[PDB]
Formats: sequence, structure tokens, C-alpha cells
Amino acid sequence: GKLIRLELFNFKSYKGHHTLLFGDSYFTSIIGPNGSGKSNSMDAISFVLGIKSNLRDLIYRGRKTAWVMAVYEDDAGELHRWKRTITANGTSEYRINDRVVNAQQYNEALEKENILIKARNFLVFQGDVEAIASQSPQDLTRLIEQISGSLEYKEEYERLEEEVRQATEEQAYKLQRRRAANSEIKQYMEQSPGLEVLFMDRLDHVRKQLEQTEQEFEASKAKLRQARESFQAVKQKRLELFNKAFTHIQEQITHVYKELTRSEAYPLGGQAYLDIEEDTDTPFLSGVKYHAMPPLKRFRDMEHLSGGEKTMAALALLFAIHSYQPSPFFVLDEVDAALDNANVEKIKKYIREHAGPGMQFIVISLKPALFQASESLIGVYRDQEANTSRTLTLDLRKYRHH
Amino acid sequence: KAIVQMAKILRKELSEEKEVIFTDVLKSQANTEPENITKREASRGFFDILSLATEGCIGLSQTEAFGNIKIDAKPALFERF
Repeated sequence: GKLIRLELFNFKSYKGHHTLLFGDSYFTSIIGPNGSGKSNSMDAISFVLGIKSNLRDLIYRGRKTAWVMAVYEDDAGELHRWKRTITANGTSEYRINDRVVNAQQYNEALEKENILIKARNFLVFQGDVEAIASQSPQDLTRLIEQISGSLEYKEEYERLEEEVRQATEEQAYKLQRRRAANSEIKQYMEQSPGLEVLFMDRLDHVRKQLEQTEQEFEASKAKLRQARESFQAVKQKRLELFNKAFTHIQEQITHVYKELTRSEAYPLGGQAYLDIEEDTDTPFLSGVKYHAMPPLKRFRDMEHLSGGEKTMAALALLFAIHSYQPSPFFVLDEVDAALDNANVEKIKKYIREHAGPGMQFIVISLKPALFQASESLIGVYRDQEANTSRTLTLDLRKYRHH
Repeated sequence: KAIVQMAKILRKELSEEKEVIFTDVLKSQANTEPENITKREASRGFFDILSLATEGCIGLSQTEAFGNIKIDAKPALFERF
């Protein structure tokens, strides 16, 4: 489906009721002059969808309650109303189609539309770009574990590996006890005890002491077997989820990075790949190598790239990651602010080539070269006499190109 | 300055009438018929009126979804830009 509007009420710089309208637009840019409230748009979106990245301070203050509602039209297309409220004591209320629910039931309704808070497959903050462009190989592995679902098996994985380690040395210990017992039997029998008992209750001590060593070993064997099987099952599920995500992203990254580095002067674009850093039978225990080289560049280390080149490589990875679990809509922070005109153009081209049914784009945009190409605009301005932000809309599909 | 250009067009239209429609201001600034106005021109003007409103020079009213935008003058319009 798609979002057709967000409704705000006393949210940050918005006094009273306001609407962030998208309609049937599959590419909306949110724009406005500095200090108009545009930046509060990200806040409202990530608030109503449940992102945790203070709760009393979101309520409008003239210098009392607030809520944000997302209105979503599925493929049927029926309406879904997702409202989060900030009450007078700072706690959150959740409503789905105007009925109260708890936080878990809220996320589940969103998950059913593939709006996945655990993978944040629907939103790119500005900070995500900096974080991606400076992360370690092991950070990237952990990110893929996170978005893939495999990270939820990590602690169970490590607990069961420890059980295997203990139950193993326990088996070896009880095996050596049984080897010593059966060795004491050979010595005790060469003692010719049949004669000693014919001319003794201790012979019954060895009876139950040997019977004990046998039962104890057989229990360590079965316990090690159970631990080994439990561990192998969790290991297989963790590997399965990780490999499925890694395979997708490794396949896509080559294409997305080209799309974002193609130009008239270099129509082939640059080259990127993902790879497991070290040889291993368990890929999720190694770091992931992300290497991207713009056109006509080729050195082993990426830190020699420019800030623009690093940003575009980071965006390509974020797109490739989020394509594994496609969100119906996609919210892009004000990344065009820091980009040169050539890169702003490439972002614009990428969006226009993907924005449509199945992938709605909502973009915070500072650069006209980007937002002048939208299907529609949301302008945010400050009404200073009323001390509130306000919104206007413009349908750009009515006007021509060139 | 882009805002200066828009500030002049609005003071002319709002000196006689109390309100002017955005699409009328856009035809005046584009110096062409509405059928030929381009997305780039519409976005430039749209951003310019948001700037003037944030500065307190004009008032903006839009009561329908993707509806006409009505612009009125403030005192500061004839003292700034």
C-alpha cells in the first residue's frame, strides 16, 4: 500500500491539528526555509512508526496532549489508522483504527505491512550515512545480523556453544573414570577374590561403584549429544537467516552503486562488492568487507575517497540492504543538503526510476534540483503571529518538464 | 535575490486587491501562459512564498487538498525585501 497522509496534533512546532498530505503521490518532497519546522517531519514519522532514536518535550509549548497519526491505504485498498499519543504524564498510548492496543500489538500491525522496526527498512536518517561510512567490518556483520533476523539467535548460539564445551570435557572426565574402574577390575580379579570369599561385602562395593561409573558416563554422553544437537540447530538457523540476507545484498550492491555513480562522462559507473573478510565456515563470525571504487579510481583503502564519494557509497549500501525486505514506502532524510549538484542529480534519477506502486518515496529535500522533480511537494512555513508551523501542498504533475 | 523578485510581484498584485491566487502570481513571474509553466518554475515560486511567509511578510491559506493557495499582504511586506 502507501501512506496517504500524516496528521499531527500539538507535535513539536505544530500547534493544533495539521496534515502532511501525500495523496496518490509516490514521490513527495518536504521542503521549507530554515527554522520553519521541516526538520520536525522526520521526528513525527519516526515517532508514529515507533523508532526510539525526552518524550514529554515533544508536546507543543507556546513559551496538554499530543499525537501523530499515520493513515495508510493497503493494496485492497482498505484504510489503516495508526495513532500514537503522548499523554499528560509522558506515557504513550497506541491505537489501531481508533481502538486502543499495546505497543507490541502496534508493531505487529505495522509488521504485517512490512514496516519493520527491527530492520528499519523504511527510513534513512542523515546519521545512518555517517554511521555506514565509518563502520568497521564487524559493525557491518552485526548490521546484517540485525536486519536479517540472525542476531536474535546470537545469545542462544553462545549459550549452547558453552554447554557443548562443558559437556565435552565432562564426557572425557567420566570416560577416564570408567577406564580406571575397568582397569581396577582387572587388578581386583587377578587378586583371585573367589578364594578370599570362600574361606565379603566389599565385593558389593565395587559392584555398585562400577555400576555407578557406567551410568554416569552414559549420562554425560547423552547430555553432550543433546547439547551438540541443540547447538547445531541454532547454528543452522542463524547461518540460514544471515546467508539469505548477505547473498541478496552482495548481489544487489554491484547494481545500486553503478546506478548512483553513472554519469554522462562515465556511463559505466563505479564498482562495488561485498565479501567475507576472512575464510571461515561460519560467515557471521567474520567481518564483512565493503569495497566501492568510483569511476577511474582503484586503491585498496576507502578512506582515501572524498566525502561525497563516501556518502554515495554509503547510500548505495543502505539501499541494497533495505531492498532485502522491501517497505511499501521509503523515507529519506535531508541527504541532498551536503551533496554536490552532480550527486543530487544521481539521487534524483535513482528516485524517479524507483518511485511508484510498491515503493512510495517521502524525501526531506533542501536542493531544488531534487525536489523540483517530485510528483508533489509539502511546504512547511512558520506562522510567526500564531507561533506555529503550517503546511501547504502543490501537485507538480500538473506542470511540464524542460 | 530570488525572494526579492517574488516580493516585488506580490506588492504589485496585493496593492490593489486584498488576495491573489498563487497560480496567478506564478503566471506573472514566469512571463508565459500557464500551459507552459514548468515544474522548476512552480517549485521556485512555491519555495519563495514559504520564505516570505516565514519572514512574516505574507499570509497563506489553502483549505483543500492540493487546492488553490491564497496569498494576502502583511504590513512588513511593504517594509522588507
